[PDB]
Amino acid sequence: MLGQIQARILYISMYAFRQEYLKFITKFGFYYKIVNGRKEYIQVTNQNERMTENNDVLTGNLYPSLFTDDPTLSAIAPTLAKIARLMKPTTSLTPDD
Amino acid sequence: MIDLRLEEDILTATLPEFLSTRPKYRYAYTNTKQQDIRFQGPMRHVRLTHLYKQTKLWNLQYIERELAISEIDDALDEFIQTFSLPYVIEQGTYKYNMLLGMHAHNVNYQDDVSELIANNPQLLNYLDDNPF
Amino acid sequence: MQNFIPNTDGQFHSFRACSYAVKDGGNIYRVVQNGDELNESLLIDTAI
Amino acid sequence: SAIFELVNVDLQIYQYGQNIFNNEAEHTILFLKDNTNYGVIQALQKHPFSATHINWHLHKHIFVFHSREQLLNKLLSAGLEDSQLYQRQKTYSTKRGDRPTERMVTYIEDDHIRRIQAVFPLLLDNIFDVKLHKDSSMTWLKSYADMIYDSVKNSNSTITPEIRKLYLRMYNQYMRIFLPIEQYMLYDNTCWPFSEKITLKINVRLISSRENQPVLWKTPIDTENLISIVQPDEPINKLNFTAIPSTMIRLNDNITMYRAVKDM
Amino acid sequence: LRAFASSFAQRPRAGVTQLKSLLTQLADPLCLALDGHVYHLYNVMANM
Amino acid sequence: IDAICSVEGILLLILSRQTTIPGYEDELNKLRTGISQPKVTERQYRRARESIKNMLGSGDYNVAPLHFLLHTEHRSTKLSKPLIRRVLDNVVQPYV
Amino acid sequence: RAIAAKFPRFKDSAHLNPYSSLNIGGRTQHSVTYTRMYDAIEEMFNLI
Repeated sequence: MLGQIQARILYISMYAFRQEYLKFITKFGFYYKIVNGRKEYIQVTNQNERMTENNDVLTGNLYPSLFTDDPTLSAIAPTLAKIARLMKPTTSLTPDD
Repeated sequence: MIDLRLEEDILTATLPEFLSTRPKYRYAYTNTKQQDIRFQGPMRHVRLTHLYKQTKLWNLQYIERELAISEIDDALDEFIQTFSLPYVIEQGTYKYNMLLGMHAHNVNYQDDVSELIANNPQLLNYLDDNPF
Repeated sequence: MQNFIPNTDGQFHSFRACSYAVKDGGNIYRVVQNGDELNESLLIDTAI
Repeated sequence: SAIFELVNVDLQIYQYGQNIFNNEAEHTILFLKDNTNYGVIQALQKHPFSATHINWHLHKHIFVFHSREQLLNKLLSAGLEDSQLYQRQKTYSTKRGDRPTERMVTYIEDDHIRRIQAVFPLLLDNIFDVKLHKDSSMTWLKSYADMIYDSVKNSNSTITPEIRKLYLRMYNQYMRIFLPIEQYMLYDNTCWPFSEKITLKINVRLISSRENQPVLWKTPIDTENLISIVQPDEPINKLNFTAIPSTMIRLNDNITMYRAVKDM
Repeated sequence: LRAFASSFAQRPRAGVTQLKSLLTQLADPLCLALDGHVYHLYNVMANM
Repeated sequence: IDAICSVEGILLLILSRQTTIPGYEDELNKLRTGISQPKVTERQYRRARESIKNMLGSGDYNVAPLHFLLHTEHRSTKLSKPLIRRVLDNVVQPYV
Repeated sequence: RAIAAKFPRFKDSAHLNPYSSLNIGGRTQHSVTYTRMYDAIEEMFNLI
């Protein structure tokens, strides 16, 4: 349910941290897709676009933003990566013999 | 004065020019206490709408004194990563016409033709002549 | 035996859940997502 | 050896790239339980994205990738590196190391990846400005790998004609590594028992630009052959064409009128 | 479907193929009855 | 699950002319000379399936999930010549 | 649309819709007037 998660995160931060959220939404945009081996972003033209709540995200070539490694994410807008980092599991991928 | 439209005609494949190092400006300062900042190059169509509040650009035009120089620079850098335009690159050469784009950003997509833009920004691209 | 389709692969970064399906002469039946009813969307709630 | 005799599981470890503040494993290397070759083929059969060098270290490590199109870029980078290595080997200027070749093997029966890997060992001549002028280079590789089916499947080509047989082999084998006559003298015995002294390279010598400074041409007057202007059915040709802007490369009208101050 | 994939990608696209299968499966016996029974009726009416 | 799979298979045998078995291939053209393809459709397919279901059972269970499976038929399950594949934006890929 | 029915209007008249839209190309951004109100309140209370 990354769609839901990101939607609620962004809807709550829409005014508490306007500066960070604005710079983020205009640099990354809340969607991104890989093209050949590299991945690019489809930013938002209008200044404010209420991101749709539900979306056909996880199945197919349209990844959700706000969850890339891309340390630029941390640099451009703190207080957002400082959240997204708190969520990634980072345990293992132990196989099952 | 008027029709300073000079057919700048930037090319679509170079609109990533945006990240220019603080697009060249023109500062001035006189006893009128103005803080005038002219914009050099292809950027005379940008109008700080009622957005961009609390950006540095606003809060400096209340500094009553003479304006320091480095402030202009770093504030412009802080502003340029917020500003954006619509475009789409495709096969071949195309010019951008740099006018409807700046406009439909100048007014944040409220007039009918902006709907023709925000929904489908290829119409902004155009070949040799007649961008309209 | 029951659990064979893995639910995730670690990072929420390049996952892209399984995309197998059956083709039956034009008609197509996916396995991970099919808007046909009888597959009750789960209403989970943070309140746990 | 002690470890493997004591545990008996394949051992997997990751590689987290440069720029420390990244943690996603872009790929993962994987060590085998039986350093012999048969085990290498075996483990390579599964693990749907895999590759391995030709260096003896083959016996101890296989690769495992994440996606379908994450292979492509790694293979192309390794191919550029093999170009540089073949060059620096040509003049016997081999550094204090090993690894005769850099190219890879794989079992992905993907038309595109097999096209690339087949057309590659015939273009091991040019130098590809690796990362110093990085560019459409890989895109150009993929394009030219595609622009041969219009030649090796249809007639009327520069196939001349045996390149068909050689290219069909290279495209159909997946197991042999094809080494130009030089490298084969070094790849001895302890790797893939699948190789061949390839030869008969394709003749395409491409130039490389210098640093950002531009290029000038000196159109000639001496020749031996001609090229056609507009199709052999018609008089005057008209190339109604676009133009460049002025925000691009500008126009100076300043006429240099003076050398050192005396000239004033 | 190609239309969806142009403007709105943030939306789901399972129901479309779902009712594609539905429409085909529902149009089979209709056209059966159409070409199997009405045809003769139209011949007769065309000779009225 | 093997029971339901075998049911679906055996039923797939006597319909869908476009499949044989490695061998005889002729007594099939003796058997299926009663169905008269292509007058057969869903209404008929389901009758076949449920009638096969209601003639199994001599110690094997196959009841509750089998009931739920004879229950779900609102998606036009015809199933001639199945093939497992991958799916990229509902564009079937060929077998790599 | 006013003049095209030959209503009485000064040729090339206009008006001032005090508000904005909510359906820019069918995407529904967040009603900018809310922002113009919120920042106003915020600034005024900061001043007080």
